[PDB]
Amino acid sequence: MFDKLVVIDAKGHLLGRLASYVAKELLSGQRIVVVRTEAINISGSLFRNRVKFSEFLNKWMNHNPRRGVQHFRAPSRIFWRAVRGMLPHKTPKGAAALERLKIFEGIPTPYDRVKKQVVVDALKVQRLRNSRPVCKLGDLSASVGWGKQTLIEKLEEKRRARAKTYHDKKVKQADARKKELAAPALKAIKDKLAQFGY
Amino acid sequence: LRALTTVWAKTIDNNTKKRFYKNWANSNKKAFTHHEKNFDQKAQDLLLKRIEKYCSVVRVIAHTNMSKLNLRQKKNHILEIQVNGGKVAEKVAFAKSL
Amino acid sequence: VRKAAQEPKDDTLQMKVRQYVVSAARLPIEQGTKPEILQMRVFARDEVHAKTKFWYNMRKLNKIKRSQGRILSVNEIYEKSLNTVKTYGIVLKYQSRTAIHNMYKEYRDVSLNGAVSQLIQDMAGNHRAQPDTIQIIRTATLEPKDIKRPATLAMRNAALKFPIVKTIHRPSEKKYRTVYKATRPTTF
Amino acid sequence: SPVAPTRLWVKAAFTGFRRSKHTQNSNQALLKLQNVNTKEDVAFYQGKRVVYIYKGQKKNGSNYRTIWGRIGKAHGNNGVAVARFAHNLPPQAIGSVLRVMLYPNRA
Amino acid sequence: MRHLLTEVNVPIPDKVTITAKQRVVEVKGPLGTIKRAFRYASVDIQKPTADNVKLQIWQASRKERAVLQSIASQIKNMIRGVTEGYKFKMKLAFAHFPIQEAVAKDGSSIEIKHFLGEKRIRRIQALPGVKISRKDEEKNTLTLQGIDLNNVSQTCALIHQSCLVKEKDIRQFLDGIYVSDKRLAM
Amino acid sequence: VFNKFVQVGRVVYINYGADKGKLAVIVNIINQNRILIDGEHIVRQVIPIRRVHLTKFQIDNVELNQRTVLLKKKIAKFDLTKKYAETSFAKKQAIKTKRANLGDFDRFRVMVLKKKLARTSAKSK
RNA sequence: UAAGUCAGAAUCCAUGCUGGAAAGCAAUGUCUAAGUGUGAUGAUAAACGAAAAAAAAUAAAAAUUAAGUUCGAAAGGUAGAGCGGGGAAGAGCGAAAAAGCUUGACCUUAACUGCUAAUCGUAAUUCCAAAUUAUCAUCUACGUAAAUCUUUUGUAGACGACUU
RNA sequence: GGCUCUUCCUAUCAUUGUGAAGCAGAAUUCACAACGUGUCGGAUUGUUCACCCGCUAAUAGGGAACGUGAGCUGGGUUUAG
RNA sequence: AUUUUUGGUAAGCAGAACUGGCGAUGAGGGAUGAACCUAACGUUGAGAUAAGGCGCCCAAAUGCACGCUCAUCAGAUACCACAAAAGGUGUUGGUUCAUACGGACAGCAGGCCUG
RNA sequence: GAUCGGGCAGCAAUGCAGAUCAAAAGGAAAACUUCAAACUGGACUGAGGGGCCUAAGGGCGAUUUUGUCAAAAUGGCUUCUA
Ligand SMILES: [Mg+2]
Ligand SMILES: [Mg+2]
Ligand SMILES: [Mg+2]
Ligand SMILES: [Mg+2]
Ligand SMILES: [Mg+2]
Ligand SMILES: [Mg+2]
Ligand SMILES: [Mg+2]
Ligand SMILES: [Mg+2]
Ligand SMILES: [Mg+2]
Ligand SMILES: [Mg+2]
Ligand SMILES: [Mg+2]
Ligand SMILES: [Mg+2]
Ligand SMILES: [Mg+2]
Ligand SMILES: [Mg+2]
Ligand SMILES: [Mg+2]
Ligand SMILES: [Mg+2]
Ligand SMILES: [Mg+2]
Ligand SMILES: [Mg+2]
Repeated sequence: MFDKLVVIDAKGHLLGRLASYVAKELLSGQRIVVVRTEAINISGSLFRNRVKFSEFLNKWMNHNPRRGVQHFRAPSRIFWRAVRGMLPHKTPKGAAALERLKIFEGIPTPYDRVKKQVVVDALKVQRLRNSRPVCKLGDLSASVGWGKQTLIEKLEEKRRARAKTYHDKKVKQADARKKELAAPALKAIKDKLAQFGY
Repeated sequence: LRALTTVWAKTIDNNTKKRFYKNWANSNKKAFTHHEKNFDQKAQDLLLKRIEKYCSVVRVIAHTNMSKLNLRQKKNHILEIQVNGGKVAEKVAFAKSL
Repeated sequence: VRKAAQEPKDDTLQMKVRQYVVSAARLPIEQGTKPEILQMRVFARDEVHAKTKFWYNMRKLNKIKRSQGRILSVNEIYEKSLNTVKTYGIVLKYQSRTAIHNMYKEYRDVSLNGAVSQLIQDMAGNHRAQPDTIQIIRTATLEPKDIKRPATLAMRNAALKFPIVKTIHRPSEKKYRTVYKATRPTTF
Repeated sequence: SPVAPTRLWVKAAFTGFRRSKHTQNSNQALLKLQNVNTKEDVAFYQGKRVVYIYKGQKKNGSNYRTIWGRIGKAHGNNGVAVARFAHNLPPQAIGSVLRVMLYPNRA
Repeated sequence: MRHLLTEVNVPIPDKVTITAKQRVVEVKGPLGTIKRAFRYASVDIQKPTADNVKLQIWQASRKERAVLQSIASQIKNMIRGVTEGYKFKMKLAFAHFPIQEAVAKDGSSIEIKHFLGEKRIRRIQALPGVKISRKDEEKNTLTLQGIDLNNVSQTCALIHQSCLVKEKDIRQFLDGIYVSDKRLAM
Repeated sequence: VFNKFVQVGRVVYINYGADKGKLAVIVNIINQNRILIDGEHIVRQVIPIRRVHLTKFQIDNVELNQRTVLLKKKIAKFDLTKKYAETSFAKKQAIKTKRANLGDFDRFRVMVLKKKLARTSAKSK
């Protein structure tokens, strides 16, 4: 909660839980960024959650639809509404809380590099019996016509490929430095530290 | 979608320049000057190659020449006309030919 | 919070039932007499509770009421060896919204108190029984020839193996608790 | 110069005051000390002095200002502790980091 | 309650080879190779020995238990499928209007015309691995052959169904293309 | 695959207990959530299998419901002690225990020793 | 049908269409006189390592139960030293919100050496960084592009607005 | 009460896709997903209703202060002749 | 209002009995709200509670252990905002009668029996 | 010594190993309840301004030391914020 900016990778995370956590963190001052929202999970038939999101599409301000609720169809915003729900968002304090959260789908530029984090309690594998039903957000936003799923996939692949580069370089050199750590001069100091309670 | 870039020719006739101005004749008519004096064909080709590299859609920026008609308005019209054809590269080639 | 000695170190793991013997006699209390003593085995969480259980059953079974008698004594019974697993049979009557029922139940546990505690939790969850309603007719530590239930007989074999298929992450102390960590756990 | 050399204070967060749904005691702030997790560990700070620093216009040549207090007691079973200050903390303070200092060492 | 262990044993006979990786089953025999993806069940598919394939499910509930025997049987079908294939015969049934048929050379598509005298054209494309055939001696029949049970049975289905009669008593009309013979070994 | 099972006579790590960080053996499986536990450093306990972690040490000598004593013997003959002691797990664990006991000077040392390991590697020759 | 699969509606979602002051974003034309102008005072729901880039899989594996990790971390000085750190130009690469990565004139710094620390008197933020930007005052430049009103059009119009 | 206009309900009149029949066809009846779209012109009556003449895929039943008087109308109802 | 009550198909209807209460009364809890639950009020600090809670809005357990539950209309609790007669080879318990290597159930077989 | 079984053996007849109950003779220990003795860290508070009093020990209800403070500093006012 004290790290300057937490960045969460929403993949395989359960909506409501990741929600509450990020909410609290937000209230208490942690500035968060959540990513890969399209990858969040919800417990239930994709059908059932489409029924539900439909049921929501159905609510509106009667005389003037263009006043009040906007029904947002991107995973980012689905999550966002989710969190705003768990804060006192009409309160100036609640406002601040909100301003702290930023959300995206896929993993956009500034965030390639920074280390993505996970909320352990929020994981589908951790939370849900394996044989019970679930959806990925982006599937819902598909049924509700958010068009970018395909694009995001392509984009993600692109970035995955940059990863293999980073990693591989990082491995090669980081083996070479571990090998030369076993050479005589340093082998000495190694031993000194081991004894020192490595 | 988003605009990646616009490649202008050397030749942009006064009336089209009119688009950028409310009155042409009380203006020093400074538009596109820098595009002219600094014009480097190499760079243009570079931009087109760019578009080939990164782009989904290609459109031509098009010019309604009002001087051919007898109407009051002489100030031309500036349109995007998208180009539909199989391969991005060929789209670009075509656009260039134009 | 008063523990009976035979309960586990962690209070969590078992209910606060203990097994009591209560015995009393018709109040007139004639001295040199050889009194009829009424004795019964009750499961309760208290001495008080046990007394209640006692009297309820006693006034149902016989003429006696409390103003009509005296409590001689209340003695907790303990289980012999907490080193072995035993199969217990229990015979119940409980009260469901429609009517009253006689059930026979079996549990594999280390204590008859454990057998009972498990019995209660089960009876709540599966049958929506109310503790107060439950009446345990008779209880027997079961000889293998006598064990009738499939989920009981299910566990007799030495070849028993459970893989642990899913490990839900549970830090050792609170001191280690973090909401969000820099890498994903594993199951196995 | 890049930073301050040594900072001997633990980071605390200001959660809010001690409250019930409709009622709040603003005498007792609640803090969460960094890497402090259970009541046991919080206890360790029992007497400790804690500061609230904030900035502002020049007052006696210093552009900062302060409110001093002490953590008194464990609040609830994760790491949370009541603090009392000299002046009950202003409420916007809630979003912010307070300095737990180790000054109270006694025999 | 929850069941501890449940197993099912799949025999593997002459000329069959089987592959289990991360729930993905492959079966290669004389007639070809079939693969299926079981990622949807929590089941354990044990490394096959040229003799057998063992399937296990742990800590299961009544609903879960059924998935075992069903995945198993599907495997049975993959195997038997690559040993002796699957052939179906569909009798082509009409009262007055003769059902006219044109099947391609791939054996991959069927055209049905003149159904109940309708002027419409029926188009049915057979699933992958499925071949459709009609001979001079077939006496108004179709024959669908393939390795994979599903693709073949399903192709038969799509055919039978394309011709369902509508808006009249179905018990008098009965025109249609129905499966006469199912699960033939070639 | 499934190589490591919970069996009569398994070697298990007690985590999340009063007994955390201690090895034990399993004499009986009580229901599906609880096993019966023993060892030299631990009383005879019943524990939810949840609190325990399987160690990949199976002692086939152990017998169903074995008395505390005989078990302790079999355990000793098996060298749970030596064997576990070599484990990456216990090695790391001990290393931790080491880091635990260090004073201001110890840290400082480790830091200068840490800087040296960095700045000195150019000593080829 | 329980897992798993096909078909399948005037339905739903899209496609097409009209809005679009969403206190959203992009590409492009020209201009922003004079300086990588300075001074003082200020504000920013949160600076004192507020440190940290594999990808995927949780019924996987030959084998590793926790970021319960790893890296950094010496005096908020001076004089030397110089492991090491940061980078002009130009030339490379880089686009999901181009954030930056390479090379590189050069700029700089740790061990070690000498001075300097004490009288900030047994505590009272350890007021210094980084990214932004307000106000007042001033030095240089007294220019450049464009718009609007007073005209014009009637493809528009209650008036503003709009086409020209 | 009508006129005008908008929206909602579904206990669906019609239109779409179906299941059922004492379903041969045609017509009809029972049921399901379902309002998405449509549901009219005149006699007499102040009429709501009712009854008739007609066209129609059909001429469904309802709600919204028994929708709707600073929107009309004023025939009815309820001052004073 | 609890309990008891009469007329009434019934009513947030109309009448009666005992004790309260609301009116004349705030505080915490039932989100909300006269008569419910705790509890009765001078100004103020500490501590420990009742009623009720402790995933987030929200103080406090994403505590530790049990049983049961998958809803293409889940469920989420006093006064409270309603559901019945009637049905289900969904799943789990229990009750009473039955079969089984002197080989059952079922299927395939074969001539009630038999592999 | 006696029973038992969710063992290894053994083709069977039988043995090895268990677990439960347990004779006389010995050992060595845990949990619970009650009642006692004592250590160390915190928070809030200091009402009153005596020489009187005694169970001969004390009681009668905080003292000591040190630092800072001249500047709008502290307290307040107007306005605003949470
Ligand atoms: Mg029909
Ligand atoms: Mg018909
Ligand atoms: Mg489909
Ligand atoms: Mg609809
Ligand atoms: Mg209906
Ligand atoms: Mg009917
Ligand atoms: Mg008319
Ligand atoms: Mg009206
Ligand atoms: Mg009159
Ligand atoms: Mg009563
Ligand atoms: Mg009344
Ligand atoms: Mg009463
Ligand atoms: Mg009362
Ligand atoms: Mg009155
Ligand atoms: Mg009251
Ligand atoms: Mg208080
Ligand atoms: Mg939980
Ligand atoms: Mg002031």
